[PDB]
Amino acid sequence: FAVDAAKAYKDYLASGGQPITNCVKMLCTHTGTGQAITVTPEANMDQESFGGASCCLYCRCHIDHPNPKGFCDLKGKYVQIPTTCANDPVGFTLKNTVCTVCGMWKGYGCSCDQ
Amino acid sequence: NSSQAWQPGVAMPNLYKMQRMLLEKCDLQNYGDSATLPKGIMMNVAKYTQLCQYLNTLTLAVPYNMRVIHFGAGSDKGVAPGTAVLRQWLPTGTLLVDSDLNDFVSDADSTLIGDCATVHTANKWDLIISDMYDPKTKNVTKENDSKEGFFTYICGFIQQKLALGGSVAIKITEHSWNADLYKLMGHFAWWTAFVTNVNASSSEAFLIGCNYLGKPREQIDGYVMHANYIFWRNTNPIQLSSYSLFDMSKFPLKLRGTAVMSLKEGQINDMILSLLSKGRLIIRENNRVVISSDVLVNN
RNA sequence: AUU
Ligand SMILES: Nc1ncnc2c1ncn2[C@@H]1O[C@H](CSCC[C@H](N)C(=O)O)[C@@H](O)[C@H]1O
Ligand SMILES: OC[C@@]1(O)OC[C@@H](O)[C@@H](O)[C@@H]1O
Ligand SMILES: OC[C@H]1O[C@H](O)[C@H](O)[C@@H](O)[C@@H]1O
Ligand SMILES: OC[C@H]1O[C@H](O)[C@H](O)[C@@H](O)[C@@H]1O
Ligand SMILES: [Cl-]
Ligand SMILES: [Mg+2]
Ligand SMILES: [Mg+2]
Ligand SMILES: [Zn+2]
Ligand SMILES: [Zn+2]
Repeated sequence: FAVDAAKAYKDYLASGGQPITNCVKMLCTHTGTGQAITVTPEANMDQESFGGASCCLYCRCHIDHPNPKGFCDLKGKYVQIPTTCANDPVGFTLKNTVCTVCGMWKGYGCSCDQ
Repeated sequence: NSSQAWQPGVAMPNLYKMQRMLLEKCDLQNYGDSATLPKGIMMNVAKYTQLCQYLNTLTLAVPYNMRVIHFGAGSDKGVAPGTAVLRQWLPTGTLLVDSDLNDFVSDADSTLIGDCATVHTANKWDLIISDMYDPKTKNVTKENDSKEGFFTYICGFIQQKLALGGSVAIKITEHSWNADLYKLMGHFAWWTAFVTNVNASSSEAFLIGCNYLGKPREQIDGYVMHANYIFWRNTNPIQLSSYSLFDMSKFPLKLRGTAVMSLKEGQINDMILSLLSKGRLIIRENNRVVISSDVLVNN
């Protein structure tokens, strides 16, 4: 047995649940690379940058990270969230994947397919 | 519309520091007024951004592999907005440790949870930031005297664990202050009390010590200096302003690559003191960073 | 003090 926090949060949102609040939005130029997870805020004109740990479901719920060493890919970094989805950064990082080639979010910046 | 409105905040002017005022009640003309911040920005992201923008104007030592410790980094939100801003401001790779009495989610390299008096470090630090405030300070039932608690720990931590050439930013308010901390400001090449423009409706200020000398360059009476600070705040209303938050193009702390060397107490001559005073030298060992929190065991 |  193991608790499935990711599925629980997705089911909560589908039921009309209020997104996790207090994700830490940073002040930045909005002239950044637009990559998904960076060492410093890299929001472009279509994104908001947030402190990574505050957007991590596992960090915020105080639960183990889902991988052998329990490593967090967000803590200590900055996550770029499309402005249209900035109302729920935890849900966005949980439901989306980063392109291992260009570093952009698949469907929100990655143009490797074209 | 005031010229100081485009700055990140206001520093206590030199002539106010030279007075001998008696302590009076703080009575700000705009006390408690709320600032209009950029959409979705937290007060402490705005406040720490303005503190860092002001620290950018000073002669901070910025060595490679800089070490920074942040006390009072937690919040009632369960996250660390100030730590997130410090992480953004400091050069990539800077070691950042944060701490708080209560558990919280942090972007720091390492977080210690417990009373700051339980925190021990084998290493010295290049920058100490404190935003600690004791909630009991709100219960004012007697004359406003110098406070002990975490301030006692901070004065000892600065004297034992701050590298020569290092700097500090320690938050104070009308009632949250310590006379020995003001006295220690005289052990730096320069010091001030800095008020952020976004929280100018508060008696809050950051006591900034720039370039630690490890010895008094001037004798400061802390009771008199806090009275001088309150007199300055009572006679100089500051207009709330978020103007500086809109231009982040020059925000990151410049990597100066400041020299780090280990010198015994006796090799610190006037030539070394001059380099320390100009932000061109950090004196400390460069051993591995090891920290711990003492745990009291009970049934 | 955590607007
Ligand atoms: N003795 C002590 N040791 C450690 N932390 C203390 C303390 N006294 C007060 N504090 C902490 O000081 C903090 C003040 S609120 C700090 C806000 C935070 N800097 C931010 O970025 O939002 C509280 O979290 C409180 O727990
Ligand atoms: O977590 C998302 C967010 O928009 O929720 C409401 C407020 O807490 C904001 O500061 C926060 O960024
Ligand atoms: O660490 C954060 C907590 O401690 C602080 O002292 C505050 O009084 C409290 O509101 C907050 O929840
Ligand atoms: O709301 C009071 C003031 O707060 C904000 O910080 C703004 O800089 C200013 O435009 C506004 O008038
Ligand atoms: Cl300076
Ligand atoms: Mg609040
Ligand atoms: Mg305020
Ligand atoms: Zn995490
Ligand atoms: Zn791609």
